[PDB]
Amino acid sequence: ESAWGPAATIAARQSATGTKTDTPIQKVPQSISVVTAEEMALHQPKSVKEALSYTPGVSVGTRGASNTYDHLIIRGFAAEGQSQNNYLNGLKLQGNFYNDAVIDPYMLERAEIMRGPVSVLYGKSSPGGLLNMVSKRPTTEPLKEVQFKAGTDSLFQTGFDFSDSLDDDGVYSYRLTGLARSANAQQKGSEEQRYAIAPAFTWRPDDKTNFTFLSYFQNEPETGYYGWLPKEGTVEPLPNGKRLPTDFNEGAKNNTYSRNEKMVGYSFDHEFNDTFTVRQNLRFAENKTSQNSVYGYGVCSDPANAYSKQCAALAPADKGHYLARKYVVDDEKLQNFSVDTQLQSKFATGDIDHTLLTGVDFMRMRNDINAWFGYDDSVPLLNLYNPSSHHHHHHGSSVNTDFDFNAKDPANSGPYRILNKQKQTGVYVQDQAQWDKVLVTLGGRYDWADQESLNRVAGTTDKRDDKQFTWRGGVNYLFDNGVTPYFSYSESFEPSSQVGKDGNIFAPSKGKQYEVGVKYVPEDRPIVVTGAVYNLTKTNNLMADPEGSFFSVEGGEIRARGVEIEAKAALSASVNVVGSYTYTDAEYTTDTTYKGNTPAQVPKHMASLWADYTFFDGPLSGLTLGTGGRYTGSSYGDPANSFKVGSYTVVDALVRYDLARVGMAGSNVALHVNNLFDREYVASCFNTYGCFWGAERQVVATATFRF
Ligand SMILES: CO[C@H]1/C=C/O[C@@]2(C)OC3=C(C2=O)C2C(O)=C(N4CCOCC4)C(=C(O)C2C(O)=C3C)NC(=O)/C(C)=C\C=C\[C@H](C)[C@H](O)[C@@H](C)[C@@H](O)[C@@H](C)[C@H](OC(=O)COC(=O)CC2=CN(C)C=CC2)[C@@H]1C
Ligand SMILES: CCCCCCCCCC[N+](C)(C)[O-]
Ligand SMILES: [Mg+2]
Ligand code: NA
Repeated sequence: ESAWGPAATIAARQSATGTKTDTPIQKVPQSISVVTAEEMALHQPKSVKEALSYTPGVSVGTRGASNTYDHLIIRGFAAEGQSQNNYLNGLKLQGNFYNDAVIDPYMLERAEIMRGPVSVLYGKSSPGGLLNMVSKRPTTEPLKEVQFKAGTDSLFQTGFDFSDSLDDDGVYSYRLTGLARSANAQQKGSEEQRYAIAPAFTWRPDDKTNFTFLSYFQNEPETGYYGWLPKEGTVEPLPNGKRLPTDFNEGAKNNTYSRNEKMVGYSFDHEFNDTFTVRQNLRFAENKTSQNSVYGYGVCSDPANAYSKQCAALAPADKGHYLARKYVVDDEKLQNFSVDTQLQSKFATGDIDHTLLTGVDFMRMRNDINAWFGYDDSVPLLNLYNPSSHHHHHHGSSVNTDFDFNAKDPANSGPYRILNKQKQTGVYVQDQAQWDKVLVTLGGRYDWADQESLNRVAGTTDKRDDKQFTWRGGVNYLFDNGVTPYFSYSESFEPSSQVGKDGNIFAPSKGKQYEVGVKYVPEDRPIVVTGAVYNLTKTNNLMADPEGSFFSVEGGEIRARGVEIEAKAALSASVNVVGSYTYTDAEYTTDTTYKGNTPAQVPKHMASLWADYTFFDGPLSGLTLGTGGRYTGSSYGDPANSFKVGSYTVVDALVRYDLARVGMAGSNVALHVNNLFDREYVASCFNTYGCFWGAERQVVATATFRF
């Protein structure tokens, strides 16, 4: 019983993000996780970020209390600059600079994460993995849902989800999902707002043809907090021995952040006969973003402010409890088009059944940037001596003062105007030959990644075309009792947008991974358990120039090797459980400035476990009680490994009551509380001047009704 029970467990056994063909998870020679709509509806995650919380190999709350982006550090790696490596419907949501798009989980059918190299099917990519969200689609049966949310910090949400067939044979059906949300962010003076509508339409002329129109529109007046805090006053105590309170805000009173998303496309598939099927995926999007932001830049005594006049103008002991600040003014617009066409050839060679995949992937991205950035001494200073049992106890924090984002002094600030172009075209081939219990996957892909940046201010143009090749091979020995052992080799590549000492675009970095493991996907039991160990290596990483030159040099190499185990299974008819453990060994293997160091923000040990319980007996029938905990190990807060952010464990709880016992079947009411013990933690730090307070205990009531 209960939607998220074995019904989800099993549905989650299938996926395509691993092989670009509908394969059962144990037949995929690579690490992959799946979270369902029922699952997401139970936990009510703020973003896809949380939705993946009980998955191994993923730091998902790195930025802490911020929700602006959906950045994930998978297996200790991320894309250059920390740009999202997020996919939607098999097509990438390409972004640039501060222009990345996000998707509300209320518009998703499910989310999936694939670990390690994946270029063999998607082209240029961060060695570590990629997230792939699936848009909600028109349903077979009717759906009339309205949802109401009320929570802390003045969180108020209201949305709907409607799906129906236009004819009685289902050849014509739609779906319309929309939500309105507004709330105050953890940090004083920050707000969050969002309006999203997803129009979808399906067309099934017959039973071997499907064309579904997928669109999304989202408007966000205010994005929320995305600032930086010094390790001094967060991880470590201030000279006065106190700390900045979790709701502290160091930006202007007039800081502003907005994102605009518009996209249309479709998912198509046609089964010609018994040996041929073809599917194409296309999407076009125009997204915009803007901000007027004052961010922190460490305390005056931080090396980063060695050249700060305002900073030196203070007594040597004050430099340690004064915060330096810089700013930015950004305006961006980008259009992104994508099409992936694939032909599936099903056949065999006597006991050698084949599944030949061959297709072409294409994409182009254009992002126009017009920003302005304040450097040293471009904005005031803040005397962090404001912890006190006042701003902690009483109104945790006092908003700061305004700030002139106009009249940009040529002395302390400057303009930034860039136009980036990106184009990628790849062709791939992959066969899945199963020889009765001996499934073997082997494929390849050739990519054409071409980039071109125009510096409107310098009147300069940097360009580079790359030509790469990646292949993957693996074998799964599917037993018949459940236990499915596997292993595989995999490659990945990622072009560089950086320019070197010579004035050229660095060569692409590459991903090399060896992984072995076993998967338990028994068919007679609603349970699934996995475990794997891997050795993933990225090469030609950009490192400091051997002789300090302001420019970087390639050659750097990093290695990440670890163990991941995931487990999901129904223990009774009312008790479900989910959990995983992650052991990550990330290390600098070749770097001028570092070496033997572990990159920042990546803990060595990671773990999480969750379980729920529903009643089908007494007056407490239909009552669901669930709870879980997420543990984050210690991590370094900078490449230099000069200090360390400590480990933490947050607990979440929910009480759901199946309102069906009042006649309203399919409707229910829930209460969710995050960080129950309202712990206080520093999520992570990317450096000494870039740390983030974790999320402070939240409480949300959710009334969802089905007609
Ligand atoms: C490869 O280096 C990347 C590391 C990422 O990771 C993080 C977590 O680590 C750092 C930062 C990160 O975000 C920094 C950061 O953000 C700073 N500002 C950037 C601009 O806006 C305000 C904040 C920042 C730093 O000093 C930062 C810093 O020291 C560290 C270690 N500003 C300044 O000193 C000031 C006062 C002005 C600079 C102006 C120009 C415009 C920039 O020089 C630009 C040409 C380019 O150099 C960067 C954008 C570069 O980006 C790319 O090359 C690809 O672009 C992206 O992917 C950008 C992007 C970053 N994030 C986190 C999210 C989305 C997009 C970053 C440095
Ligand atoms: C009909 C589906 C195939 C779409 C092919 C898209 C063509 C993109 C142009 C390729 N190239 C970059 C080499 O000019
Ligand atoms: Mg090349
Ligand atoms: Na295989």
